[PDB]
Amino acid sequence: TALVCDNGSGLVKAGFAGDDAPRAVFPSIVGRPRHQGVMVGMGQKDSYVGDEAQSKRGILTLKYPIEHGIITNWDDMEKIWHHTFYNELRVAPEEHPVLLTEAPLNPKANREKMTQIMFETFNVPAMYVAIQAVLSLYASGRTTGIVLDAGDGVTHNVPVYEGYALPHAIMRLDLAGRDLTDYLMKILTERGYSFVTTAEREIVRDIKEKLCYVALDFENEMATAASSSSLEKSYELPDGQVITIGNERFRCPETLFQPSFIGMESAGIHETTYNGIMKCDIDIRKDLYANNVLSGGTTMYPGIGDRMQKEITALAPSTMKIKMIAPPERKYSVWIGGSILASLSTFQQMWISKDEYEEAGPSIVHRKCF
Amino acid sequence: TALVCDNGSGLVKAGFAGDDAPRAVFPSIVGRPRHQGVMVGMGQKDSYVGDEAQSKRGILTLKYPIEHGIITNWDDMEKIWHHTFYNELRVAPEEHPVLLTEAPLNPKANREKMTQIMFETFNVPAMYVAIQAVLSLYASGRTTGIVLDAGDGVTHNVPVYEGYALPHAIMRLDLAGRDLTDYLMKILTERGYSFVTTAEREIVRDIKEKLCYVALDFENEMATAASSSSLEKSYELPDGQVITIGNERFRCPETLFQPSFIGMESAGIHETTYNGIMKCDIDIRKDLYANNVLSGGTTMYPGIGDRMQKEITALAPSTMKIKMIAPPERKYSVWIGGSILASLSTFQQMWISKDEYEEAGPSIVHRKCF
Amino acid sequence: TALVCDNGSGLVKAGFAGDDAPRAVFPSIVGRPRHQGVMVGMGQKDSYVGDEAQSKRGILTLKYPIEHGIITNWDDMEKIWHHTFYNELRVAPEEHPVLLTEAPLNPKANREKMTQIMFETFNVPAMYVAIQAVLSLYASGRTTGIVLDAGDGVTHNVPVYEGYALPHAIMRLDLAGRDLTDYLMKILTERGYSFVTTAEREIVRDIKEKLCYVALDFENEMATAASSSSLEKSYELPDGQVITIGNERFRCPETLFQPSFIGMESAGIHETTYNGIMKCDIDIRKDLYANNVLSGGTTMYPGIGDRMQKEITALAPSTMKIKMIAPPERKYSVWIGGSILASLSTFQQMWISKDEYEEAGPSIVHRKCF
Amino acid sequence: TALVCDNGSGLVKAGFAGDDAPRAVFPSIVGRPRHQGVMVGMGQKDSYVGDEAQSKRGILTLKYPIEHGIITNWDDMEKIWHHTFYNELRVAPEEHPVLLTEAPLNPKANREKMTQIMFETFNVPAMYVAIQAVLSLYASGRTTGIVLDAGDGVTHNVPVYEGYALPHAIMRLDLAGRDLTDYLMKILTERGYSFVTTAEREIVRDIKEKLCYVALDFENEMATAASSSSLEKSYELPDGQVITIGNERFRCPETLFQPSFIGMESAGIHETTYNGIMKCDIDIRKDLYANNVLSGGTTMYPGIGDRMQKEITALAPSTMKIKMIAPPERKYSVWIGGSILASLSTFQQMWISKDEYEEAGPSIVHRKCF
Amino acid sequence: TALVCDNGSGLVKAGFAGDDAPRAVFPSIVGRPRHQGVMVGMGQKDSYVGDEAQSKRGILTLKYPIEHGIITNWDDMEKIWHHTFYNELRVAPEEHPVLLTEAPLNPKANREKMTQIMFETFNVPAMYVAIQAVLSLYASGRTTGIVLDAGDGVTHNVPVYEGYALPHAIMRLDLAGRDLTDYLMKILTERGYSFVTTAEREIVRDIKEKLCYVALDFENEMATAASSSSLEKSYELPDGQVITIGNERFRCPETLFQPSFIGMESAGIHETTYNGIMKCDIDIRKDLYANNVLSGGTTMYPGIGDRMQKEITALAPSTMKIKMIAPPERKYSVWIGGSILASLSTFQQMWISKDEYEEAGPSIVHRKCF
Ligand SMILES: Nc1ncnc2c1ncn2[C@@H]1O[C@H](COP(=O)(O)OP(=O)(O)O)[C@@H](O)[C@H]1O
Ligand SMILES: Nc1ncnc2c1ncn2[C@@H]1O[C@H](COP(=O)(O)OP(=O)(O)O)[C@@H](O)[C@H]1O
Ligand SMILES: Nc1ncnc2c1ncn2[C@@H]1O[C@H](COP(=O)(O)OP(=O)(O)O)[C@@H](O)[C@H]1O
Ligand SMILES: Nc1ncnc2c1ncn2[C@@H]1O[C@H](COP(=O)(O)OP(=O)(O)O)[C@@H](O)[C@H]1O
Ligand SMILES: Nc1ncnc2c1ncn2[C@@H]1O[C@H](COP(=O)(O)OP(=O)(O)O)[C@@H](O)[C@H]1O
Repeated sequence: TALVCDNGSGLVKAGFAGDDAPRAVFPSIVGRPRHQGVMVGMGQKDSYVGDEAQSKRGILTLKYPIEHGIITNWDDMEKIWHHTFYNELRVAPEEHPVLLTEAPLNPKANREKMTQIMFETFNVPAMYVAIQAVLSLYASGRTTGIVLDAGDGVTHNVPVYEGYALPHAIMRLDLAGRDLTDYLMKILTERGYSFVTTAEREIVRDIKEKLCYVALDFENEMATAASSSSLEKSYELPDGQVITIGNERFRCPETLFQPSFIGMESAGIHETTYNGIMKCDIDIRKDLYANNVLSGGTTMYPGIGDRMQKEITALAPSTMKIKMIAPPERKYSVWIGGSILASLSTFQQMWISKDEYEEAGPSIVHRKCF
Repeated sequence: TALVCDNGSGLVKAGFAGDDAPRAVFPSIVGRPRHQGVMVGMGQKDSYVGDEAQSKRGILTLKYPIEHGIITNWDDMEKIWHHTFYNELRVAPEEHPVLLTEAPLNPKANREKMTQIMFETFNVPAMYVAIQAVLSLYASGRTTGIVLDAGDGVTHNVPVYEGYALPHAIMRLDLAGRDLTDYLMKILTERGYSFVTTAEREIVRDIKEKLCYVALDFENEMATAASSSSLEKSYELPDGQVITIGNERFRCPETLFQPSFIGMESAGIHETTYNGIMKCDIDIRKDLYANNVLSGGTTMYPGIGDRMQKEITALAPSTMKIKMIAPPERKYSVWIGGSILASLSTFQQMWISKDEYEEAGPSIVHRKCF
Repeated sequence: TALVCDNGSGLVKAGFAGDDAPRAVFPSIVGRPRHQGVMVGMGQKDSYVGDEAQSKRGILTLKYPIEHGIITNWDDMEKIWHHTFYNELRVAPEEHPVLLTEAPLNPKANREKMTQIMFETFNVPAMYVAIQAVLSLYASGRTTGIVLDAGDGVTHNVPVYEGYALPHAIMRLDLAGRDLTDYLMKILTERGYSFVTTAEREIVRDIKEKLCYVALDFENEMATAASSSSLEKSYELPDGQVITIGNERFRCPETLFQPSFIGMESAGIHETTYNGIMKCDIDIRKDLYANNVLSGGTTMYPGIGDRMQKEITALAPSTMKIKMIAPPERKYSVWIGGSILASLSTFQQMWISKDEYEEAGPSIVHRKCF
Repeated sequence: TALVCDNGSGLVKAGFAGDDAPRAVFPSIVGRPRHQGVMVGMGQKDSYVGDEAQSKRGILTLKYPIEHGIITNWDDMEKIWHHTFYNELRVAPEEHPVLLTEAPLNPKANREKMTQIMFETFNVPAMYVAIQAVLSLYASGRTTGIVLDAGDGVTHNVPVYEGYALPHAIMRLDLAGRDLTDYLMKILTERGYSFVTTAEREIVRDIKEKLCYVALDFENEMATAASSSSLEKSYELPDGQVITIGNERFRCPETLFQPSFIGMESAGIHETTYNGIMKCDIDIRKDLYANNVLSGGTTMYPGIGDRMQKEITALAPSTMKIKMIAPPERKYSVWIGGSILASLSTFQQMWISKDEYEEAGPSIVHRKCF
Repeated sequence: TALVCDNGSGLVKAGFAGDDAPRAVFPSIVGRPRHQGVMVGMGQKDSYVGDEAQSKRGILTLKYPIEHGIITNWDDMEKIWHHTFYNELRVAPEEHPVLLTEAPLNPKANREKMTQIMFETFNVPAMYVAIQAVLSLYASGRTTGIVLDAGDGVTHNVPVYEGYALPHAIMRLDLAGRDLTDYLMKILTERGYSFVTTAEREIVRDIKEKLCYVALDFENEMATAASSSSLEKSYELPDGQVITIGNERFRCPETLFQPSFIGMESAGIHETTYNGIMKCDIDIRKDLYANNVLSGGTTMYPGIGDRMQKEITALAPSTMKIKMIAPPERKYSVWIGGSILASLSTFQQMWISKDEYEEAGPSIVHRKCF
């Protein structure tokens, strides 16, 4: 069988070919002990990875090896891959071909080094590099549609029509769930709650995950929040302290719609999708208007679909029918398509093998993968 | 039975001998993918033809194998014939005679290679090539008249009398529906609408089909258009943008009457018809004055008959009676006449059979066809 | 005297009649503050225009009011004109005639509104709208030639012969320096350099102007660039980081020769030039084959003339003599030739006066200018 | 001295009396610009005539003032005479007698208005119009012969014996070099080269002048041209494109001998000559059989004399001696012969002087000339 | 006139507008008796404040109501403002507008309650709250630069450029002089010097003020301290005991560069500044590299400027010209900028009026202040 290992910015999701649920979903963390070990009989390990690092975070310093989808340090990243293959899959890569995902429009050295690490360090029999939006489109059981995929680090619109993607219409924006978490950290100081280290960064991430939702409108929702207490909710910290939050419940995800909140110049995801489809040819825009496919955890907020449909309808011409595909299982959808892709017979000749590698050099991946 | 398959410049119209309507009418286009395919499956083809190519046209490049009645790309034309016989009519030509149509004054290699392809690639038992406008007149049940046939690529006047075609009088002008469409594409930029590549050319062709007409008097029509908005009309694109066109409706067809709009020196359709008549002998001119038979979709613009009647009447002698035959089904006359002409018993000896072809080479069609 | 003011897509170039070089050459930018001001002073303005906008770009959003030769933002364009007249040239327009240039086949409402603003907001004594390529041909001191004028937004070919333009042979393509800049941004992410903001677009534009060149051949040059680092050059960002670029030096302008790179379908500028020369009557092609006139900033790449001469010669017949006119000062050509228009006496009857405007409405610009 | 100004259908040949060559030999065309002029600083004229119009033809529409030996555009013809006198011969008209030429059986108003505008617009002291073929005979230095003269617009046979021309046997046919060129244009489309404008008509005339000849036997030459490529020849357009033409080299001339090619009911020029002899009395026929003299550029085709030998010999009685008189300079005959006649003393009693015109009106040329 | 009142974490500085030396500067201390008072007299007061409390610290317990810039105990700090208004400045609140300062990213209730108390308990005519870093930059007489302001409780980097702040680039750390003095306690225990109660906190603060300096590089300085007796210095305690300190001279402020010394995870102030500018736009970073402004008492150490510059040159790229602006009077820099703002004419329109408060509640001071 085959392995699908989505190395997202925040969460690594891994599984075998054909399965409907991932055998692995864990944060992409490398943790190192920031204080001095004093217990010899118990001892310590130089670095902790995955959920193991995620439980004892009170002592560790946490590093994301993936930042905005670009691999920044390869050492901790290969440690994360070693975890995935050995500890959690308990599998030997040498007898299983590996499928990897990646955000569109990324530096070539990135995929270069992933190929080199897979084939030399891990010696995979074959390996492929694919685009996350295409895999999400596969997961939707469709062939025509525009994928708006926003993970932890990257958001991107990729429109595909009758299976032909349009690279000139691909739009990429480096503003995603991690930057939302950072904005939540910056704004939670408004009510006197201070979080400065990565460990409490994870608390703020959990807060955004459990409490935040996307309002249908901004200004009237601001008025309602400033006029009543019905919108304030309470959350219990790991120490037992209780924090009540109000408008910042929805001001965090709305950064996806007004990047100006975090000082970015580009427009929101609605406007980015609109431009990414306007760059498309006339005859297909219709089919794209009714096939807005969403993927990644950043679009799991309650009511995001209704807000974004309202926005597009406002910018769209009145006659058109805008229909948004928001599957309940979309935060695994990018992974899910990989499971289908690895199970497709007509893809079995698309793997990049060791044989072609050793003759074509590392630059092979760019004349066999889009 | 027999097959009648008008390979017009823009639309292929095909059917069986004897019917009152062609079984399949579809645009003569060949589309090839212009982008890179990312969905791996079993539905993508190297090239798409016919209406199926017309529907996905946003993502294909469209080539017309027929230009000004001259067949330019033989491979694609062969593909279009394969589509017509095997998919639309679902017939095996090897057991059916075929009637083909051709514009007058054409390169001899064109019909020689048509004959070669029919006799070798498709193994047609016998095939005839007929002048299109002669067939259109046979449709109207006459033996006398001047046929002014304007298809998509070529316009031509042939005056005939008692079944005797007069070779010294045929007038051929390479100014027809495609050039009108291109002129509309050039002049639509006046109102800010841009249509640059092959996909939207079909859209402009559709606007020309649904909204254009020929003015009775051009200058007063400009006065009306620049004085009020009663002639401005709105059309919706596939993407919902609503375009308003004013004079643009009638400036496109008048290119048939003032070729100088597109830079052509040859005179208009009316004067071309008048010259095609005045090149004839005198004692028959009268019968041609009252039997102006029009055909081809380029002649379905509302008011073409009345305007061209005014023009010829102006050029004609005063005591002469000018009458024009404008069948509501004229854009199919070229086909329907063939359905008649292929059914006449007096034809059954006019077919060019295989046996004579194998002994006379490609040159036989020159000494057995007008 | 008379004022000539080329409103190019990227750079506005202005001066008085007779001078051999534009007095004011500055980019066409309106910049607005994207951040909230905290130092309460008297120097902060709602919008900055020209070089003063260029310098402060790190804190402003830059908009071009001109896109692809069609003006989309009217008010900021009025502001840019306010800069040109009052600050750069320091001139009162009320008593100097103004010469304005425009790309061919532009929406008629565009020059309609330019004329309206000139005759109402600035009340110019008179103004003429000339076609840019004609003025550039003036600069060459000729009367016959095919001008390929490519600025920041528009690439257009005009053939003229003994000074008569052939309107049916005009060719226009909305792909120019701006689109090359955008492509350069899209492909600089290949090496890990990310440029997303409007100010950073300007930096990529400077990169393009400094380190890009046109390759004589493309495949062999790719082989060379992938074989050695001799083509890789270094450049410093305004913040001092050093970037090394290899093949991306010559992949950026090759879009002018393979628009399929950027997703457009229309052919490259060499094939567009060939089609433009082909649409003309036969007896003149020879003269145009040896009078290929280049203008605009888009054609200052080293070696563009040699490559495009190679291309035309490959398409052109063997006997024909291909000669290219690439003056060193061609960037200002459209300007300097206009200076001749204003200084040539037999033209002071071609101005559109206020007096005839007040009676003929804003439509007068149409029947006195090509 | 006197002026000989042969106003042929296509080529005007003018000069002084007594010279052996015409000083001015230029095409009789008027060209008008068919496009809009944009070069304000170049010396455009309303119309170009003569070789200057010949050069700029690629941008001009060409009108021939003379069709079939009859001036249809009189204003253009006065323009052509103005160029002849003031620009080519650079001679003051009022102080020089002028000798004009005319084909027989030409409508009387033609010569009437010729004389009128010579005596009123140009104030010529005296002129003379003569039958062109009579002057052609005078060139040959004979008093006997049947002159066949075929110019650009008219072919005609006149028999003259001892200086007595016999009007009742004079034959005229309106089939000449112009219709030859038109038929050449019609038949060049068989190989796929299309010439439609007046400019390309001139190119086709040049191909006619360079590559056509008269075949001794038609069907033998058809067999030779259909069996081998020995007869094909290649010609180069002003653009550098190359045509290859085979049998069309000898089909274009022979419509002289088989007018049914272009649909004329009249017999060939050989049969017309034989009829012109046969309508003559018996006693003189022999002298005309051996004295068939040719003139006019339409008779410059190689092999015309031998072919006329063969055909007339086939028609004429066997015991009669037949002889072609084809001087190498016969295409100047109509001019040079006049130079002799205008210098003969016996002429200066036969000029139509101004004085007798002022009393006899335009009709004087009728009773003082043949 | 207007009052400028900086409530720093450790030192309160209050004065009038326009002055150059603070009329009042004193520790923000509230002291309460900790023992039983046995003498019956008129001098024993419930609670002591400011300098006079700093004198009686022996029998007092001291409380800072400002901890990390956020106000905790409102009653004692209200007493503090009362003492500043009445005993220090000897003025009445009701007839003098007041300007207050606040660290960036500070909770909502802090400044709402500050404005509340000012406008109701003290009845100030008008109040304003501004950002300390901005006023410190005002002190430098500049309009562009990144301020690093480190007081007793809060350090923060705020980059601004031509009066426009970049809120996404503001960096705040709760590590300042108070934490430094606590660290100095924690490390003085090695040499047997013990300081536990709040009274000796002032002693150790005086020690830190009088003795510590920033080493150019930490490690060679540590080797020097462990190798020789050149550096240790003697301080005279209030009780007469003398202490000699060595490496603890430069270990105390090194915490600002390596917060891991006090268990914090964040990077040092050098890396904090470099990141804070890296968040800003590219086109501006160079300007900020030359305009590093240090302010507050925490950057008064000898040698801090050289070490900070050295570190930044290590992190910053090579060519950059890095300049640190360290005015000798920076301890009051944050104050004096207010003395400008309160006196600046353009600012007299920015105050929050009592009239506007009585309608908008506490929420007014937020939509008109940054
Ligand atoms: N219910 C939720 N609401 C809001 N955000 C969520 C939710 N679940 C996950 N996320 C965010 O989505 C981000 C991306 O996770 P995922 O969708 O797996 O893509 P990837 O891990 O590839 O970036 C996570 O960083 C997380 O913060
Ligand atoms: N209703 C209409 N009005 C105007 N033009 C039409 C109409 N219908 C068809 N046409 C044009 O006529 C052209 C030629 O079609 P047709 O008459 O069938 O001749 P052909 O044999 O070239 O297909 C088409 O390209 C189409 O653009
Ligand atoms: N030296 C150069 N090399 C390459 N490109 C250049 C150079 N100078 C200018 N350009 C490009 O040419 C574009 C247009 O230049 P210009 O001729 O001023 O056109 P416009 O008339 O639109 O102002 C600019 O956007 C710039 O990117
Ligand atoms: N060498 C030649 N071969 C074939 N045709 C010729 C040649 N020279 C001239 N002609 C044709 O003869 C025509 C008539 O020329 P010419 O004999 O001078 O009579 P005209 O007096 O009508 O000009 C010209 O139009 C030209 O096309
Ligand atoms: N010469 C000095 N050297 C080192 N630290 C100092 C010096 N002077 C003052 N400090 C420290 O600076 C801190 C902040 O004082 P100040 O600059 O007034 O800011 P604020 O009072 O606004 O917090 C004080 O707690 C003090 O410990």
